[PDB]
Amino acid sequence: NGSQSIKAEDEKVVMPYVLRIFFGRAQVPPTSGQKRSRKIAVISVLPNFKKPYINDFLSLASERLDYNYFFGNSHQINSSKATLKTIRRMTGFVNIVNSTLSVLRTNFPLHTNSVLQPLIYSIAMAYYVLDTESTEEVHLRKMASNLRQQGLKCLSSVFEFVGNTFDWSTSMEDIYAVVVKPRISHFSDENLQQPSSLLRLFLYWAHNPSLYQFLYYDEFATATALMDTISNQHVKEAVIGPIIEAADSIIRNPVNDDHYVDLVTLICTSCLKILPSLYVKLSDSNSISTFLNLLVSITEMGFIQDDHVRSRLISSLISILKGKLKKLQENDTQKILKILKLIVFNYNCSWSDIEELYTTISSLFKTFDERNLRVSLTELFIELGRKVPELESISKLVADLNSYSSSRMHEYDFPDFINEKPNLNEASKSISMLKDILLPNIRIGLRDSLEEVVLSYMVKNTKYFTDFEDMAILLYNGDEEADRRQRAIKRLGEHAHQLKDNSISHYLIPMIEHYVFSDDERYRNIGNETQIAIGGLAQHMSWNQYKALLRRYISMLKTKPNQMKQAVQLITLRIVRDGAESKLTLSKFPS
Amino acid sequence: FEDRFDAREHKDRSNKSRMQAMEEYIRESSDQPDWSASIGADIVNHGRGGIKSLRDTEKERRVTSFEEDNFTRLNITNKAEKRKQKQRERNARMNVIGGEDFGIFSSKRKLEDSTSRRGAKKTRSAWDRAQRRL
Amino acid sequence: GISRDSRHKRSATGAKRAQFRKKRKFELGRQPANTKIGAKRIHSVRTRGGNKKYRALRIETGNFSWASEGISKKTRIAGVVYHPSNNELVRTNTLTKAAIVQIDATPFRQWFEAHYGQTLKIESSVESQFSAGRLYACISSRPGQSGRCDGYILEGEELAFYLRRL
Amino acid sequence: RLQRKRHQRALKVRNAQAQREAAAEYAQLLAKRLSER
Amino acid sequence: AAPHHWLLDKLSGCYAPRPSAGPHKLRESLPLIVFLRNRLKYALNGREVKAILMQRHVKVDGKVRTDTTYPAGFMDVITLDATNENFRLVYDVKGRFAVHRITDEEASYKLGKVKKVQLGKKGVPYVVTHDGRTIRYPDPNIKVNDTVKIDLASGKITDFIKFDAGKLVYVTGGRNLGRIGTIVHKERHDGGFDLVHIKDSLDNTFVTRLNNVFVIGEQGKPYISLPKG
Amino acid sequence: KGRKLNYSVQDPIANYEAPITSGYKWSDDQIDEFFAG
Amino acid sequence: QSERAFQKQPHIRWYKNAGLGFKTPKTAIEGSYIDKKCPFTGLVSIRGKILTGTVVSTKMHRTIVIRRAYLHYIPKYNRYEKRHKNVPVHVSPAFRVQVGDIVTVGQCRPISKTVRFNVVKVS
RNA sequence: AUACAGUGAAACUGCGAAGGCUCAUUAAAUCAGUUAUCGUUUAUUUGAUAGUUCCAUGGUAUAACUGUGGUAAUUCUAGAGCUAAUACAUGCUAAUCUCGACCCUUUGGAAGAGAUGUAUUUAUUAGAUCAAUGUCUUCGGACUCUUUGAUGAAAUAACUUUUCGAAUCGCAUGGCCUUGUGCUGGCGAUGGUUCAUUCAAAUUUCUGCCCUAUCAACUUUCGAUGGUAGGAUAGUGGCCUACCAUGGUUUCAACGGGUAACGGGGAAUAAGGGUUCGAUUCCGGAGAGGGAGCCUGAGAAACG
Repeated sequence: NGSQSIKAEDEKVVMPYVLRIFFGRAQVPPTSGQKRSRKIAVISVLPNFKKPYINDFLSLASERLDYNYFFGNSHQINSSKATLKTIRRMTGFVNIVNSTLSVLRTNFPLHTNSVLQPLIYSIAMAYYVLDTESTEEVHLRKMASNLRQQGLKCLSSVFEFVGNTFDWSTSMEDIYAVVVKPRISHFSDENLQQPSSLLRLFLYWAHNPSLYQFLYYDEFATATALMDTISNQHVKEAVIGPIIEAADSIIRNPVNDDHYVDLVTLICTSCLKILPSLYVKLSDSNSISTFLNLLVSITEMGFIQDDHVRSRLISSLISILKGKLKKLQENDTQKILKILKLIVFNYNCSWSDIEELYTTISSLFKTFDERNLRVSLTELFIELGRKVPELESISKLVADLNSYSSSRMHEYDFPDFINEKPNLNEASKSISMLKDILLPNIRIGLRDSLEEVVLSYMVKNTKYFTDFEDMAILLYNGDEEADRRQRAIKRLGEHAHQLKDNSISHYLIPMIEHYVFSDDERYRNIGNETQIAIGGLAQHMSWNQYKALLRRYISMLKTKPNQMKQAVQLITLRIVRDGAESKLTLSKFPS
Repeated sequence: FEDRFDAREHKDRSNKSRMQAMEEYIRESSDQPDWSASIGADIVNHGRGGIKSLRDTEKERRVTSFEEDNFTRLNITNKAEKRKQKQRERNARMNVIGGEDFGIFSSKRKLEDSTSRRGAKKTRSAWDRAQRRL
Repeated sequence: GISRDSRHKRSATGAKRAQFRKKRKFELGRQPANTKIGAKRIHSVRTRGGNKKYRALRIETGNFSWASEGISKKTRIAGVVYHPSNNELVRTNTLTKAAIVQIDATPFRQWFEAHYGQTLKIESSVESQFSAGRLYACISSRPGQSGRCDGYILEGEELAFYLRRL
Repeated sequence: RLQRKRHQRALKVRNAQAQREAAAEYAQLLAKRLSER
Repeated sequence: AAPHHWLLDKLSGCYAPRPSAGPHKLRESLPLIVFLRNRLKYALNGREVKAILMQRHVKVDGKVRTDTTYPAGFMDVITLDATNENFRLVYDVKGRFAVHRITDEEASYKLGKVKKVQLGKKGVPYVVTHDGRTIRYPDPNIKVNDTVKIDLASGKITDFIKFDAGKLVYVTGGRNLGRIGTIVHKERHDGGFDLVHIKDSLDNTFVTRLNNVFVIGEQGKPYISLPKG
Repeated sequence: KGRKLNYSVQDPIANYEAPITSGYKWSDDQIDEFFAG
Repeated sequence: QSERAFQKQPHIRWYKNAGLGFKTPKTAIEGSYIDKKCPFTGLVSIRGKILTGTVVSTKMHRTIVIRRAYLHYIPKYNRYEKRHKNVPVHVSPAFRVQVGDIVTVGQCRPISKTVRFNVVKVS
C-alpha cells in the first residue's frame, strides 16, 4: 500500500488548484484544532493522535513533493502544521525520559520541519504570508535552545530553514524582526565548524544584500551586523579552506572591501588574509586570485599601514610579479598593488613597472636600461621583474644579461643580504637551467658567467654557439677539473639541456660522454657531491624509462663507472636499493 | 604447441621388452636364489595339466597376494574365462613340456631389435661413445 | 522463426552437400512478435528452466526519460515514422527497440511546471513540442524480450540527428 | 499456537541480532585491512 | 573405465564409481569409496563403506559429509575419528593421489589457490578457491594464483602466500602434473605456456600453465609437511 | 537482389489448381460494350 | 562520421583499457571515432590467445584478412611444406593496414560469422 | 480411550521404469583432445548470503463418500447432497544505525542532524594527491623533480499488475518475578532471496594417417563476403529481415571423386614371444505406420 499510495501521489495532480486545495483542506481537517491551538498552543495530544499528526506531516511532505510548485497551500494547512509542530515540541519536551514515544515524536518533529521547509522549497515567492510572525514566534519559542544545534556537516533542519529565510526578498521580515542572524552567527562562529560553515557564509553573503536594499533602518543595522560578522568571523573561511570553493571568500572579501571600511586593523587583517589567500594554497584559480589581490588592494586603498603592510604588499607584488598570470591581467593587478603599497620601494616599483608594462612597446627595453643607469636601492621587486624578463619571456635578452650583471654588481658593492639575494639568484638559475628554455637557458648561463666574474673562458665557450670545438674544450675542461654538488649538477644540467633528446645533431655520444665525465668528476667529490651523483644517476635512471632509452642506456652504463671506482676504492654502502634496481634492470632485460 | 597428460608415457610398461631368454640368463647370473616350491606343490590337476610355467606361478602368486590383500575371491566371469583359461591351457599343453615352455623357440620375435641395442644411450657421436666408455 | 545454426547455410569457403540433421530443441527460433499499440497484453513464455520471458505485443505505458535530467516518466505511444531495419515496419506502425516514436508530452509539461514554476534554456525545436505536445523519443527497452517499453527523449543533438534523416 | 508465536518472534529477533551484527563485525575487519593498507 | 590418478587395480570390477558433484571437478578428485575401500582398505565393499559412512567416521575439511561419491580433490584433509587419522592427500611424481599422513596442528588448516577477486555486489571484496570457499574480505593485494590458508574451524583466511618469482609452487595439470622444485626459470607469456619452471635432481626444466600450478610455500619452508621416500 | 524476384518454375504449384473454360458469365463482347467508356 | 541512423554512439568520449600489454592510441582514447567493436573502447572484452601474421587483402571495410605462415616439423615426407592461414578482423583507429604489415590480434566474442580476432598492434 | 488412536481391499499422495531394435552409406564438418564464455542456461553437490506500519487468527468451493441413473462398453459417464487442507486465495505483525556543541575524567555520552532492502527494465558519474631515511640545512620549513608507498585514473530520477521480513521441526524447564504461560529463553536441522563452485549442455580457438589437378576453379542459384540496426535467442553470431558495399577461398592444394568409411581413425585395455588375429567407445543420421503442428520438463523438437 506504500507503492499504491505512491502511485496515488504520482497521479494526485490531475485535478485543478481548487480540488487540490480542497483535498489538502480535508487533510488539514483531521486533527487541526484551530479553535484550541490557533491562539498559543494545543489543549491535548496522544501517541496515536501524534501518529495522525506525524502522518499529516508526511502527507504534507508527499503533497508538496508531488505538487512541488503550487502545492495548493492554505492558511488552514499552515495552522494545522503549526499546531502539529508545537504539539510535537510540547510532547517531546514535556514527556518523561522513556525515549520510545519521545523519539517517535522527535522523528515526527524533524519530518514535520522537513515538510515545513518543503513548502518554502516549493512555493517560496508565491504566497509570502503577511501573518508570518505568528508561526515565526511559535518556532522561535520552540527552538530558542537551538543556538549551536545546527552546527555540523549534516545538520540542515533549522540551518536550511535559516538559509531559506535569508535567501528571500520580503520573508526576511521575521529575520529582521528580532534575530535570525544572531543565532546563525553564534553557530557560525562556533569553533568546531564543519563544511556547512561555507554554506552559512555564502547565505549571509547573499543575505546582506537584501538587508542593504531594505529601506528599514533595523535591516540597515542588521547589514552592519552582517559586516561585523564578516569581521568577527576572520578564522572560519581561513580554517575551512579545504576545497576549491575559495570564490565565496573572494566574493565576500570584495563585497566587504566595497561595503565597509571600519578599522585600520581590520583592513590590515583583510590584507594579511588575502596575502595568505595567495600564500596558503597553490590551487587558487586566476579569477579568484585576481579578485583576492584586488580586494587586498581595495583594503589598502582605504586603511593600509606604512611599514608592516608595506612589506606584506611588497612580498605580494614580489610573488605576483614572478607570476604575471592570465595575459597581463595579474600583471596589471600587481602593478596596481605596487602603486597602492605606499612606500619608497613601492614607488620605484610602480615607476619601473609602468615604464615596462605599457601595452607591448619598446619601453620595456627602454626601462631596463633606464633603471640600469639609475639602479634603485629596493631591488627585490626589481630583481623579480627582471628575472621574469630573464625567464622565458622572449624580449630583453641583452637587457636580462645587463640586469643579472647589475644585480651581481650590487651584490659585490654590498660586501651578506645581497649575497643571500645571490643565493636566490642561483636557486632561480638552477630551475631555469633544468628546463626546456632556449633564451632563458642562455641568460642563466650568462648569469653563471657573471657569478664567475680558465673557468670564465670555459663558461663563455660553452655559450659560444659553436658546439664542436666548444664541446671538445668543454670535455678538456672537465678533464682538467677531474685531474661541487649543486654547481656540477647545474653544469651537467646545462649540458644535458644542450643535449636533451636533440636527435637531429651528431656527436651525441661525446655529449653524453661529457655529461658522464662531469658526473664522474662530481662523484669523485665523495664528501660533498656523493648525494648529487646519486641524484643525477637517479634522474638518468628515470629518463632510461621515460619514453626514450637510447642514449640513457649509455648514460646508465657510464654512470655505473662511479660505482666501479667506488667499489675499487672500497676494495659501507646501501646494497638493498642497488640490488632492487638490479632486479629492475633484469626486468627491463626481459623486455 | 602445448602439453597433454599422457599416462601411456608415464605408465610402467616393462613388458614390450621382457624376453624369456634374457630373463633366463638373468636368473642364471643373478647370484641370489629364486623361491622355488616344494616339488609336488606346483603340479596342477594330478598331472592332467602341466606342472605350471614360471609365468603361471608368478601370476598365481600375484592373484593370491591381491586375494589376501583385499579379502575377495575372484570369479568365473564368462567372456574373460572363455578367452583366457581355455586359450591359456591349450597353449600350455601345446608348448609347456615338463614345467618349461618351449613356445618361444617356435616364434619369430627379434631379440636385439626391441629388447637389446639401447635407444636412449645410442651414442651417435665418436665423442659420446668415447665418454661413455671413459 | 526457424533456426540458429550455420548448418543450413554456406561458410566463408563455399561448401555444399549439407543434408545434415533433424533440428534440435536448442535451435529454437520463436515467431517474431511485432509489438504494437493496443491494450497491454504480455505473453509469459517459458525457456531454460523457470526463465519466464515477457513477450509484449500491445504495450502502451512507455517510461520515457528526460535526457538532461534523466527523468523517466510515464506516457503513451503514437507511431514510428522512420526505422530502416524494415521500411515497411513504419508503414505498419509497430513498436520495436531503437525506434523513434511520438509522445504526448503532457507529464513532462507537468514536471517542468512543477519543478520550475513557469511554463514555456532548452532547445527551440523541442520547445515547439513543449508548446504543442508531441515530442520525439526513441525506445531503449526490448518488448520482445523484457516485455517493457522504456525509452529516451530527443533533446537537441539527437533530435537534429534524426530530423535531418527523416 | 501462541507458544509458536513466542518461538517464531524470538528466533526472528535472534536471527537479526546474529546476522546483522556479524556482517558489520567483519566489515570492521575490512576497515582494519583498509587502514593498514 | 577408470582414470590414472586413483591408483586403481584393474582386477576390481566393471563399473567404475563416478564421483558426485561437489567442490572439485570430476577429473581432479577421488571419491570416498575409492579412497577408503580399495586404497587404504578400511572397507571390503560398498555396503560396509556405506555402513561406516552412516556411522559417520569421516570428517573431511572439518565437516562430516556422509556420502559415498564425495569428490575429495587436492589436499582436502580427510579426518577419521577412530585412531585419530589425519590424511592430507597430494599428488605424487607420476600422476596418482599420494595420501600423506599428517598430525592435528597441520590438519587444523588447509590452503587454496585464489582464482578470482570480485567487486560482486555491495562493495564486498571476494575470493574463491578450488573448493569454492567464498570467504569475506582479503587484502587488496590478492592477485590470481596466490595461496590463502583456510581456518577450518571458521572459514577465514589466516595466512597468505604471495605468488612471485622465488616461491615454492605445486603443479597439478598437464604433462608436469605433480612436480616440486619451483626454480630454474620464470617466464610469463601472454596467453599460454606461461609459468614458473621447476627443477629436478639434475635441475632440469619444465613448461606448464598458470592455472595448472599453485604455490605451497617458500624455498625450504613450506608449512605443509610432505611425504618422502 | 539475390532472393529478390527469382523468375523460376516451382514444383508443387505447377498443378496446384486447374482452369475453367467459360469462366466469366459475361461475354468478351459484353466487356467491350461494358467499358467502351 | 555518421552515415547511418539509430544514434551512432558509444553505448556506456568513452574509454577503457583491456590491459595485458596492448596500447590504446590517443585518438582511440579521446577521439570522434565510435569504437563499437574495436576492443580499446569497444563493447567486447579480451580473453583467449593472440595470433600474429601479415595480410593478404584489406578490400572491404572492417575486414582485415591476415595471412599466417608458421613452421611445423613434418615427419611424413621429412620436409616442411609451408603453412598458410586466413582470418578476417575488424578495423582499429591506429593503422590503415596495407599489403605486408605483420600485425597481431586477440581472441574475443564472435563478431561476424567468422571473426573472433581484432587488431591490437601494428609494428 | 463416547472429537483421533491397530489389521487395512479401492482412491489422492512421494517416487519406479533413470535409457532398447532396425534401416539409407558422413572423409578432421562423424569423432577425440584443446582455447574461451565479464558470449550463456543450469535441478541436484559445495562455500557463502535479507531492515518502508493515521480513524488471540481471515472465505466459499470441490473431493473421497452417499444417493438416483444412462450405455453393448472402457481409468466412458451425468444430475442431487454433504465434507476437510502446508489444495485455492484475501489478509493480524518491537524500536536499532552514524556524525557526536557539551563532557569529567572514567561507570563518559546527553542534546541536535542524517537512517533504513530485494526482483524486473531506463541515465550522469564516485568508480590527481599526501608520508619520510634526502634537494638547502639557516640543525627551523614551501617540500615532490629526484629516494622509496598509498585512496586512486554502486551513489541516485522511474516503471513492473513484485517476491519476501518462517502458520516447519528437534534437543534442552533452563533463567528470570512486570504476580501469571508476565518476558519464555540457549542451540541445532528444514526453510528462505542472491552469488560463486560442481555437474551437464550449447557455441567457439586450434591440432589429428587414403589416393587424389582427368576435380582449377568455387562462392553470390536456404546471404555469397562484410558493415549498421532491429527480430529471435540461453546468450555471441547474416541465425533471419530492411538498407548499403562486391566481396571471400584457392597450385603454400579451394572445391569436388570412392571403397577391404560390416572398415577406419589411439577409441582403449593391454597380454613375460601371437608381431597389422589378439580389449572396447563410435560406422552417418534417423524411426516408433506416414510426412505436419503443438505440449511437458534442470535436460527433449520424448521409445512413455
